Amino acid sequence: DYEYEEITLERGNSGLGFSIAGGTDNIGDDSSIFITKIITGGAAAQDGRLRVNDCILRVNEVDVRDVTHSKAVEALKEAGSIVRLYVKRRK
Amino acid sequence: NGTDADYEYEEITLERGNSGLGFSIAGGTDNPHIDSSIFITKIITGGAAAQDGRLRVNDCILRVNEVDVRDVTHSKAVEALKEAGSIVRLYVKRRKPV
Amino acid sequence: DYEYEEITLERGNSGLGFSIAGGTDNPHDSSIFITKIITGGAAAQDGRLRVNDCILRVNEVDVRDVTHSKAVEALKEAGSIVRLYVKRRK
Amino acid sequence: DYEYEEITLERGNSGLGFSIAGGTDNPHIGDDSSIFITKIITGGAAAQDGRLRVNDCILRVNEVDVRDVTHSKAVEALKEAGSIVRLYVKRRK
Amino acid sequence: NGTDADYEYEEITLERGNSGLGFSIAGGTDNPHIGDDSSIFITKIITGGAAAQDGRLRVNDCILRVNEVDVRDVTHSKAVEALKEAGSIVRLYVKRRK
Amino acid sequence: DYEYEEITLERGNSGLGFSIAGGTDNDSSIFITKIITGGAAAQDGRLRVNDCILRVNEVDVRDVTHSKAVEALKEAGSIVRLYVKRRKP
Amino acid sequence: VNGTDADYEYEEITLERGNSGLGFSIAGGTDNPHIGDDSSIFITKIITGGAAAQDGRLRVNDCILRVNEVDVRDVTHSKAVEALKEAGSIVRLYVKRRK
Amino acid sequence: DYEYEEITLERGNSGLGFSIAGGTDNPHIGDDSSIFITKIITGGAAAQDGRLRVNDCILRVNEVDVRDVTHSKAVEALKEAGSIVRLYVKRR
Amino acid sequence: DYEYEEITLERGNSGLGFSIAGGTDNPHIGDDSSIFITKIITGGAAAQDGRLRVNDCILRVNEVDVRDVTHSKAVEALKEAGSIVRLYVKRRK
Amino acid sequence: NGTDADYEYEEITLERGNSGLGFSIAGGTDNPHIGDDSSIFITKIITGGAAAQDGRLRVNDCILRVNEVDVRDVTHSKAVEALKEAGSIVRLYVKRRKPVS
Amino acid sequence: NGTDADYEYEEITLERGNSGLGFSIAGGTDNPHIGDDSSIFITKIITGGAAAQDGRLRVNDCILRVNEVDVRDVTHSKAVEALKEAGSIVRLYVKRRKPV
Amino acid sequence: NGTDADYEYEEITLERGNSGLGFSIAGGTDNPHIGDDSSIFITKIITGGAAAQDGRLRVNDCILRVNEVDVRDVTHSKAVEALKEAGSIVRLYVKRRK
Amino acid sequence: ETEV
Amino acid sequence: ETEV
Amino acid sequence: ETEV
Amino acid sequence: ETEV
Amino acid sequence: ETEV
Amino acid sequence: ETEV
Amino acid sequence: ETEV
Amino acid sequence: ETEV
Amino acid sequence: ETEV
Amino acid sequence: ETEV
Amino acid sequence: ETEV
Amino acid sequence: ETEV
Repeated sequence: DYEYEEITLERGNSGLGFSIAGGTDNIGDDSSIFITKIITGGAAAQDGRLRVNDCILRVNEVDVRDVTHSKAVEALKEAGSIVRLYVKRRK
Repeated sequence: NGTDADYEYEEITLERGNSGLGFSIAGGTDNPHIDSSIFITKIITGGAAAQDGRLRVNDCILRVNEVDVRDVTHSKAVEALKEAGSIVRLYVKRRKPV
Repeated sequence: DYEYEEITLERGNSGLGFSIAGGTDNPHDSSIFITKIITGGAAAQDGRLRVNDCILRVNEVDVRDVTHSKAVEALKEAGSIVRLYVKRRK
Repeated sequence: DYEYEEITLERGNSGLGFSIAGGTDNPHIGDDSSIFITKIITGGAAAQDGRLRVNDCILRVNEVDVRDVTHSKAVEALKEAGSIVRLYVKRRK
Repeated sequence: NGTDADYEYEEITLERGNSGLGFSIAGGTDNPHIGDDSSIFITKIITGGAAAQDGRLRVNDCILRVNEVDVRDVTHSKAVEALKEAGSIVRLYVKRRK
Repeated sequence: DYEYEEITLERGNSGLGFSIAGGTDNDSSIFITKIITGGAAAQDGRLRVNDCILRVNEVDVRDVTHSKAVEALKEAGSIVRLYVKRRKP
Repeated sequence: VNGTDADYEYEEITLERGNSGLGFSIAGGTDNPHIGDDSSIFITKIITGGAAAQDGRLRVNDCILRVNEVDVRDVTHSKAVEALKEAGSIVRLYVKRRK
Repeated sequence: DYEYEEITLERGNSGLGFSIAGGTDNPHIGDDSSIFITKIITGGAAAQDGRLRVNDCILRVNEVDVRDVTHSKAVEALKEAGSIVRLYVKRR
Repeated sequence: DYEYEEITLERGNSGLGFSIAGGTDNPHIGDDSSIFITKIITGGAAAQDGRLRVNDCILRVNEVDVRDVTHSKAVEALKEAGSIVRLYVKRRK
Repeated sequence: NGTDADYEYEEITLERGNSGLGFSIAGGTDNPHIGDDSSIFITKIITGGAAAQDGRLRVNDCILRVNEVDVRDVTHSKAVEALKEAGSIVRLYVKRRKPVS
Repeated sequence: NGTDADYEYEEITLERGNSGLGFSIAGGTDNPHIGDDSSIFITKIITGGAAAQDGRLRVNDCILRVNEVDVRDVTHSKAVEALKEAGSIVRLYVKRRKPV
Repeated sequence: NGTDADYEYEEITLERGNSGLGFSIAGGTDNPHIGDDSSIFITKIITGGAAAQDGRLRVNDCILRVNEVDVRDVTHSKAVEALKEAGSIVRLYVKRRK
Repeated sequence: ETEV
Repeated sequence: ETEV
Repeated sequence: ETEV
Repeated sequence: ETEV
Repeated sequence: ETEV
Repeated sequence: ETEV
Repeated sequence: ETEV
Repeated sequence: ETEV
Repeated sequence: ETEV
Repeated sequence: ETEV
Repeated sequence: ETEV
Repeated sequence: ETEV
């Protein structure tokens, strides 16, 4: 009852083009890192695959299933210009 | 769902003039502009918002002094601005460029 | 002449902690001035404001020539951290 | 509306003893950039002092206005506030 | 209200033994164990059992997930179900006070 | 003589993308019998047919029934660590 | 046609050559038609661990229509092999498959 | 600090109309194996499109990642990109 | 890196039982106004409590901030702190 | 062998702007500014910058510590680093000559 | 003038442990490790630390860049501070001599 | 401690050229090169020199012995003196990582 | 829309 | 006179 | 409570 | 065999 | 939430 | 959140 | 069939 | 360099 | 110094 | 002289 | 040297 | 370091 997707984004001037919430130290009742917003015109919205409330499992090879919010934010800041996102959604 | 924007927030304190605060608003729970927020649709020439120079069309008014207007009826928003007195603290947000 | 000062108060439960009189609409000049400083209040703990201090600006609102209630409303809506520009007789 | 308090903490070995969220780049709450207190650590300085409360909004740290700052500037204003830390806060009702 | 502690997160994969997983649970929406808090708490670790031999579970651990099943806001009979229907290899997501 | 490797896979919609055989109820080790075109194991590139699975995360599968190997892989989560060995080519 | 037919997919797939080549096998050509009449080039095998496998997009029975700038819709087996062997480091593949 | 851009070129009769240096076996800069544009040929494709700049660093050519490739490989990624070449670059 | 401790002392017939150096008008260490404990008297109150150490920096005496006072103000804060004196001190870890 | 002055001390907590702290320094062990005094001295206060708007710093002010870092006796590079790496809130401990008539 | 080596480069992203990154560095423009070479060099891999657990870093690896901070030509202190403040995820770019 | 590698050990007999041996050394008790490690290390190999033409020495080779002068626990100058007084034929006992 |  |  |  |  |  |  |  |  |  |  |  |  979960669907998985690997998604590769090209960092833009406004970053990857989405916002995240969650973490062990935090929205949504659990520790998961999840998308809350996809920015019109940004990287994630031009690639077309990421969805609001998608749950980020891995950023490149960094496992973000059990991290603080900042570690996740930093895992994304430091992921390079071509970024492999591994996600799952309730669909 | 829809794609959204990053928002810049700004606090703008206006001094009322004789014609009011000098802007038009649309929106509310009972008539969403789409989202029940209250948006500036118009900045009137010569009014306080125009002279102050800071407000913009499509700015979203989140709070009027101590009155939250993020989830209110259209005539409540109007009333809050009408009776806010001569020094009106506006908390607004606007879509930033991408 | 006049001495000038910039005083930043943090608002308390009893307000900024002083009283003001005057204005252009005052019966019997037209400035906003301090008449009282409340024991235990913000202005008295900050220690800088004085009775008969004339208030010239509240944050960025010019209160030199304003009705009494515009001054009061300027102060009510100045926020939690409040910049007063004042002058007093040297 | 709000109640206002000035609170002076003594830094301890585990810091000031509370956790904060918020800031212009990570709004803890919708459309609000405030620095909110989210945790008072049992036995830490803030708990032992007794006056701070969960969800208190931090307005000023010594003389550093943190009503409209990024999250890390709020963090750094507390990191660098010394050993005797003046907190100006407000809370609902 | 209430002070709080720092929390530790941990994932714990047990292999069920004939007498089950070897612990007891209290909690649920229909019977909160710590009040204003419907979580699932471990209250007993049975000597000889899989949880005890694994050595990592502790009394007062909070069970967040059970394989792919969330039990953060669950009736007591529904969390008893999740653990009982979980198969011979059970991934537990737990958190605890540090 | 054997070579060993650790291989971390990300589960896809069609699972980890390989088939296993063996168990104590079949020698008795769990070995991969095929790698699925387009799947996760195939895109990762490292698992091979006749690879032998020793550990699924921290679950020792060297001496287990077929079905407990299956539940072990089935319940390993999204990011699955496999400790495997193969006959040194 | 006399035969029933499917709907077709049409796909560009750019491979990066690995140590052991492109990582797949082909059959077909004018001198050895894989399916009855079609002289097209078909992928018969995807090597485990190769570039085709790791890329993940090619599939057995894919029909290779183009190799970079080289038309292989109507060539001998040997000429298809050479266009793939000699395609260089980066290999653009225009394939079509049933779906 | 860097600025990013996606640029789409139409191949011309003299190619894409720019020159590149770099790669793991031919570092243009010290300890940097990136692929750098070193020239924009007057009147060529890159010039007329108007968006590429000298010293722009090429990250991706279509979907091929050239951040960490030999020079011959990066040249071949551009030769074999087809007639409409998608380039992902960064600069500053 | 500093360690912080709160130390509460009962005053004896020989005073609090330690010596202090420093102040704004008589700095113990170059360019440093802090109040340093320079010796813990054998048998005295500070000594029997066992928590104060030599070179401890006194930040606060009860509620009086002594990070930046003159020397004799630091002495008069300690002298006039009562029979039960709580010192907030810091030391190098 | 040199005459000195008496020094006023002050602690100035700056908030960093986009252009840094808004002043220039000279000094350090590898390049003393006066005599063999290795002190770090403010030699310029940039109009518009954070130091000028705060108002407290003065030219020739001697900077003793930057947050946790002591810069009384360090090289010019160490001090520069300390200031640049201090983050967005910068506790400066300074001393200046108290003028004599 | 000295002979030199051919160099292999690698990008190694560490996750910070409670004890930091788990390695020691020598060098800097203010203290070159090998003559007139100001590069930052790994001198030790701490047992139990993140560098050792990740497995890829090597003693004598030259660190060229730490996340977005270039450390090829900096003082020892700037290098140290760049590593200490890189956060919980540290992208390292290193080079090592390949043997002959 | 730290983690370690495996070490090769090697005899290397250099024939002193006109410009000496043709390499440079760091280390020694009064100036360790690696933390808490007094061994002598080669930090430079001179182009054209005897060490370069011989081809076997490497940068970061630790020199354990210079004919029969042990230089495992020496001052810098004392190891430097063993290499100037070693004559035209110099047996080096060295070890290197991996 | 309302004018205020 | 107004309290503020 | 319930034994599992 | 079993698919996983 | 944090923009990334 | 951040502990302070 | 040929392997490429 | 290479003209592309 | 002073004894206290 | 260094600007900071 | 420095331990980081 | 020293040249030998």
